[PDB]
This record gives sequence, structure tokens and C-alpha cells, in this order.
Amino acid sequence: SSGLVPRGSHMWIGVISLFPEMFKAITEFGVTGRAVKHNLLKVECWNPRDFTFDKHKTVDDRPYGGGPGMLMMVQPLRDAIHTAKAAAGEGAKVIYLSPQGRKLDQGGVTELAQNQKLILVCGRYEGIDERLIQTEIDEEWSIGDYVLTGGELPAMTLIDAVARFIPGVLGDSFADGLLDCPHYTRPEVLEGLTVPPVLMSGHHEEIRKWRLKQSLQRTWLRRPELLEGLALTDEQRKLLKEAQAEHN
Amino acid sequence: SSGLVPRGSHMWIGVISLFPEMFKAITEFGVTGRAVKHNLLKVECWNPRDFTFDKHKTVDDRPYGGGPGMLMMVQPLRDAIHTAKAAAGEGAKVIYLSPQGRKLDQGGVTELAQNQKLILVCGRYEGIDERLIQTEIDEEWSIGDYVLTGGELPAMTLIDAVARFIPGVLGDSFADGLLDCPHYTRPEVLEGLTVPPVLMSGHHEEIRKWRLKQSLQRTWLRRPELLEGLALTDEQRKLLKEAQAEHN
Ligand SMILES: NCc1ccc(CNc2ccc(C(N)=O)cn2)cc1
Ligand SMILES: NCc1ccc(CNc2ccc(C(N)=O)cn2)cc1
Repeated sequence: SSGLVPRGSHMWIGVISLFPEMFKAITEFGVTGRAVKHNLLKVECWNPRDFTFDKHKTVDDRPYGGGPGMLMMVQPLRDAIHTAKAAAGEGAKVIYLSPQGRKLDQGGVTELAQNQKLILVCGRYEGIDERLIQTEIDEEWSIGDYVLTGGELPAMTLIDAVARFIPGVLGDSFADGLLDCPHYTRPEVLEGLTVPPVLMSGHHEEIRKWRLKQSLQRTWLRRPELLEGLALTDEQRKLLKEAQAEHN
Repeated sequence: SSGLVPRGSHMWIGVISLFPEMFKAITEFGVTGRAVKHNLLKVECWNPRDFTFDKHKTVDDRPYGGGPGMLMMVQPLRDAIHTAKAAAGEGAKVIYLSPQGRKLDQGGVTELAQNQKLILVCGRYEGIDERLIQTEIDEEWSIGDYVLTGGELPAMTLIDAVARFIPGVLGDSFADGLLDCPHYTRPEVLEGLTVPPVLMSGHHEEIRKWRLKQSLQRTWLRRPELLEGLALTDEQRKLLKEAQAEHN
């Protein structure tokens, strides 16, 4: 392991997945791809398929009590987890991604990003045996109240979200707990819509206050529950009241 | 376009992305990969890079009013959107994935899945010009209250979630508005933990009621706000009260 890029806060993420090639979407492209090449982020996959012993490499099994779907077969999945934990050494927290988990939000991303090592277990079918949660999983997390064909997209979502908090990965995330303000680039006029003159003014302080007021107004109109989680600054209370008066 | 697999409800999804190779994670693997091969789901990508005219194929641009980040360059992105809309023909709703969007949940997935054609616009950098939202985007959606390096993982998350509602894709999603019950597979005993005897009984009705009670108990302990959105059946009111009495 070598290179010139400061990597003091580098993260290691082990992944248990039946489809490790999915992870190329994050390891080979964009900002996450650069993090991996610069050794700020390492993503290491184990496939339960490689832990099977039968001729057909069976990775699913029938649920007790019947019902329609399959579960991940215990022995191959358990063996893959044990191999990832041995590789990771001490301090690796094991995360299972499921709709039954703790709801991920940006605060939870920053809590997760304090871990120098994670193992992300990706369930396929109707998920994993309850007893493996009890014996192998440190924390269960959901990316949101929907059901996907597997935990791989949730795992990749968490990796990407945490990676942004690794110093050096980026070249301001829900700034102030608010929805982000509108942004504008060239051209000055688009389908008769003009860039707000304040953004053209060069007045750094008036621009700051316009963006903060817009963020407060958009949070209030779209996601008012997000305001209730906040103790607004004096300046923020005044800009919201001005945006609420102007709306009315 | 041909094949034997019933595809009456087939979905077409256009995608605008600087990294269309990311979409292989859904189009080449698992249940979504099978949907694509069977013509239940088509995913068609346009890359704004192919709509550039400068020697360096520039796809970012500086925000008006300064600040740290870049935006997607308007002309290449707008041209890619127009080409996707012409390809899609009439009835294609254009979705922009952003943290400022409507929060996706399973109900919203099923609303989105009523569309036979979607175009998913994937923003990189600090996102897209506000005026393109106004002029090109039908609906803005978030997959959750976190910030990612791009809209591609959110787009792939929505495709996967909607695909499950396409008849024939699957071989019961938040059944009853509740968190799913525990599942068990072989072996009968794992690290001294035994499968609940009821699941071994063959008694289809007692198994149904045990799984419903567990789902009510887990929703109540982990996500009690989910119970408030529900008008529980008589049977559900009785099983929750029994689980709440047994907890206490
Ligand atoms: N029956 C439980 C179960 C467990 C695991 C799966 C795999 N797919 C997932 C995993 C996580 C999420 C999420 N919202 O973070 C969504 N879909 C499905 C079902
Ligand atoms: N500054 C606004 C903005 C817009 C678009 C992006 C691209 N990344 C995204 C897109 C969608 C989501 C989400 N939660 O669904 C998360 N991250 C970033 C920033």
C-alpha cells in the first residue's frame, strides 16, 4: 500500500455479495473511483458462492413455515462473513442493509463515517436468517422505506455517502440542515429565464444571504418537518420571516 | 422487439448520465438483469459528453455568484434531455433525482411504476441549473435525506424499486404497511438459537398469525410512526395488543 495522496482517514469497506461486479459502478467511476485509485477508500468483496461445497454452488434455501420466497443459505453466507471479519481484524462493525433497519440520513452517514472499517452484508431473496442478524450483525440500516431486489444498491449508496466525508475525496451537505439553494450557470438567459441579478453582482455577503433565504424558503415550502429539527440562528429566523412575508 | 415472456406492462426508462456504464450494475445482474433480457424492462442511456462540441468535451460549468462547486453544463445536458424525449415519444415523465426532491417511499414507487415511460436525469457536481428544472423536469424525487456524488445510484435505486412492481419480474413489500417478520432457514439450531416451533408445525393459519404479530411488534418497537399511517384490522389490533402485553 503506497502513494502521495494524504490518506490519514482512509476507510476500508468489506462487502458480502452474490454480485460483487455491481460494486464496479462505485469503484471504477467518478469521485468514488478516484477515492479507490488514491487509496482513500478500499472496497473488498467476498461472494458466498465461493464458500459453497455442492456441485451447483447453492446460495439460497427454503424458509421454515413456507411462504413464497427463498432466503440466503446460512452456511455460505456465514462463512463469507467470518472470512471478511478475519481479514478486517479488530474494530470492523458489520452492517446489514434492510428495509427493517435504522433509517439512514446525513447525520447517520457522519456517525457511520467515524468507523475506519465497515463490513456491509448484502441480502438477496427475502433476506437472511434472523439468527445471523443476532450473531453476526452489529447494526441494521435502511436507505429508505422501499424494497429492492438486493442490498447491493443500498450498500453502494452508503459507501458513496460515507466516502464524501473522507478528507481528500471531494475537490455544504444539507448546509445548515436545510435543502440546498437554487444554482445557475451559463447562459444568463435560458428560455426567457434570467439568472437572479444578485448572483451577477459580485457582492459576496448579499449572495450568501440570498442563498440562505432561498434554502430556508425551499425547506419551509417542501420539507417543513426539517425546520422543526433546527434551532435557527438570529439571521436565519429573520430571512425565513422575510421569505414567509414575501410568499404571503 | 420479440420474445415469449408476457410483457404487457413493460417499462421503458431513459437515463441521462455522464457514467452510463454504472447502469450495468442493474442491467447485467440478478432480477433486474433478467427483466432487461426478457424485455419487461428497457434501460436506454444518453451521455451529455456525446452532446459536447469543444475539443475537451466539457460537461461542467461555473456557478453564477461563485462558491466552491461546479454545475452540469446546460447545453450538453439540455441536448441529451431533448434527444431522450424525442426517442421516448409522448407520455414520458422526466424525473430529476436530488436531495431537494419529494421523498421516495414504497407508495411513491407504486405511483411511479404506473408510468410506462420515465426519463431519469442524473446530476453530477452540485447538480443542474434551476431553469432546467423549471423547463425540462416533470418531478423531482429524493431516495433519502443524504447527499451522494451523483444521481446515478438514486436512479438505479428507483429503477430496481419500480421493476419489482412490473408483472413477471418477480418469481409482500412492507406487507400491510408493516416491517417484514423474521425469517429462518436451515439449520434448526444455530449457535444455540432454535427456529420458533410454530414455523415447524405445518399449521398455515398459526404461522400466518405469528408472522403478522411479529411484524406488528417489530414495527411498534422500531418504527412506531409507521403504525400511525395505518387503520389496523381487528385481527391486527388484537395481535399488537397481545405483543405489547407480552413485551411489558
Ligand atoms: N424481507 C426482508 C428483506 C431484507 C433484505 C432485502 C434486500 N433488499 C433491500 C435491502 C435494503 C433495502 C433498504 N431500503 O435499505 C431495500 N431492499 C429484501 C428484503
Ligand atoms: N446541490 C443539489 C444536488 C443535486 C444533485 C446531486 C447529485 N447527487 C444526489 C442526487 C440525489 C440524491 C438523493 N438523495 O436522492 C443524493 N445525491 C447533488 C446535489
